[PDB]
Formats: sequence, C-alpha cells, structure tokens
Amino acid sequence: QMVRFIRQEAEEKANEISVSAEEEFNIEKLQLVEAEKKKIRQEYERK
Amino acid sequence: ASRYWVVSLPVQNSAASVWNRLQEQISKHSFDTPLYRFNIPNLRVGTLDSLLALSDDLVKSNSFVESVSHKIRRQIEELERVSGIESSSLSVDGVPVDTYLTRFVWDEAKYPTMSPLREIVDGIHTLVAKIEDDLKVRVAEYNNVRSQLNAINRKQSGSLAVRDLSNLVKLVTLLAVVPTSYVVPRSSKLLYEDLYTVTLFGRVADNFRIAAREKGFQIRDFEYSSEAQESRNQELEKLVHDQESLRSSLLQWCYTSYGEVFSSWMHFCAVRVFAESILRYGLPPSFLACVLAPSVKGEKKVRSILEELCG
Repeated sequence: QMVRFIRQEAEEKANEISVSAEEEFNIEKLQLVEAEKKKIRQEYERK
Repeated sequence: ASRYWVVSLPVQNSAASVWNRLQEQISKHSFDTPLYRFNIPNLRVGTLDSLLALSDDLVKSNSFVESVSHKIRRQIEELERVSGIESSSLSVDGVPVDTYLTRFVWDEAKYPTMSPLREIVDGIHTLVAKIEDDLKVRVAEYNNVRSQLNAINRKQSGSLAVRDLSNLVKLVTLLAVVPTSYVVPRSSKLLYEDLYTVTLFGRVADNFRIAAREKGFQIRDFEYSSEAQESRNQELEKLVHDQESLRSSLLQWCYTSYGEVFSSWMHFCAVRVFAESILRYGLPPSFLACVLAPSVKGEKKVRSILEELCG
C-alpha cells in the first residue's frame, strides 16, 4: 500500500524544493530590480 | 632424520683384519656391518696449532650440520608433500647413501678448495650455511603460503555468522534468521536459504524489523552482493592451491636443497675423517675408519675390535 505512498513522498519533496526555489526567486529578482540605483552611480554617474 | 654416526679411527688405527682391510674383506662382513669407506686426502694439512683450531671448529661444524639436518627433516616432512626426494634424489656428493658413505669424494673442489683445509673447512661451512639459509627461505615461503591457506574459506558456508553472503538471496537485507501484515508489501519470500526467509518489506519498518530481529532470535547480517563472497571463496581456493603447489613444487626445491645439505654433510664427514686422523695420528690426512648406521651389536663388535684405541 506504501508503493503509491512513495510517489506521494516524492511529490511532496519536489513541491517543497519548488516552493523554496520560488521563495528565493523573488529575492533573486529583487537583487537586480533593486540596488541598481547604487550600481548606476558607478556605471553611468562616472560619466 | 639421522644424526652423525661415523666412526673415528686414523689410517694407523684401522680396526679391520688388516690396515687396508677397512674398505673390504674385514670381519664386519661376518657381522653384516654396513661400514664402508674410501680414502680421499687433501693436498696438505696444517700445523699442530692449525690442527687444534680445526678440532675446536669441528664442534661448530657439527652444530651447523645438525641444524641443517633438523631443518631438512622438519620443514620438508611437515609439508606432507616435500618428502618425495628419496636417497637417490637426495644423493650426497652425487652418490646414494650406499656409495656416499663408502667414499669421501665430496672433498673435491666443490665445497672445499682441494688444498690445505684449515680455511677450506670454514669455506665449506659457509657454503653449507648458505644452503641452509636457502632452505630456511623456502620454509618461510611455505609458512607464508600456509598463511595464504586457511583463507576466508575457513568461515561458515553461508546463512551463518561469517561468510553468509554466499547464501544470500541475491528494501530488504540479508537476514537468514535460523530457528508481518502491514501497509508495506510484506507478501514476499526471499531466497536466503543456505536457513529460512520471512515476510518483510522496506516500505514500512514494522514488518522488516519483525522478520529480521524484533522478536524470537535475532538474524545475522551479511553482505548484500554474493559476488564479493564468491570472489573471496575463489581467492581462498586459489591461495590454497598455491600453498599446495609450493608444498609440492617450491618444497620440491626445498627437498633439492636438502639433498645439497646432505652433500655438504658428506663433505663435512670427509673433513672430519682428516680431523680425526690429525687428532689421533700424524698431521697429514690419512684415515682408515668407516661411516655407516649399524645396529648396536655391530657397533659393539667394532668397539671390541678397536679397543686398542679406545676413548
């Protein structure tokens, strides 16, 4: 009966991994969307 | 084997009917004494001090001969496959015991130098020591082979405390429990019989633990793959075969070295003939004694004959 439960456990592990990846995705996106107001002070403000 | 059994009598102290009768036509024929000898003097002999030094070193020479004899009689025979070298195969100085003891031809240039034997005796002793060292090397090789023998094959034949992978069934583990229903697919039966297998499954540890060690008698773990056990058994068989071959082929070389040691002992007896001649007669080597392995009655008769030079 736990043969099908193995699939459920694998699905739960994959869902947890995907949830962690998505949670870090917002931070990764904000790492570039934000703080560029500082990097533009060197990329173009130097000009 | 047999220790030294040579008689002591110079040329001037022959115990036979005549001085030259020691070799043949002696009264020993009537008593069936196997005594026989043949002269083989060296080129020259040392002085009185040299004779005394040789007599002193004769004790060490006899000790070395005894050590070689003990090694040859023990290492070869104990292997139960090296004692196949008979008297002819182990002939001393190229002649069997019938002829080796009847002559001193071993005094040729092989072990000694066919020269004043004061240092030639030491040289022959060193050669015999080298031969004994080779025999000891062969014995050590035989011991290492026996260490290779009694290998992993000495363990149990599977489904037991040791080497149980040979009887493995190859979520499950090698249990072989010698004298279950749950969510897990416990409806199974492994091939772990050399023993018995029980219903178990890795999906839920309840059935697996119950079958393995939970109740009754705990099972014995073993390697999962029987290929490793088969390889270990094959290696053990190969090591046993190699040990047997060494006891039959390398120990055949050991038996050849034992025959060489017998030749060295014949040379030592030839030297001891001249040593006794110097001790109880003049310096030049000349002896009329004999070397054999007679019975008690024959030795007593020889002593009665030679009582003119008793100790």
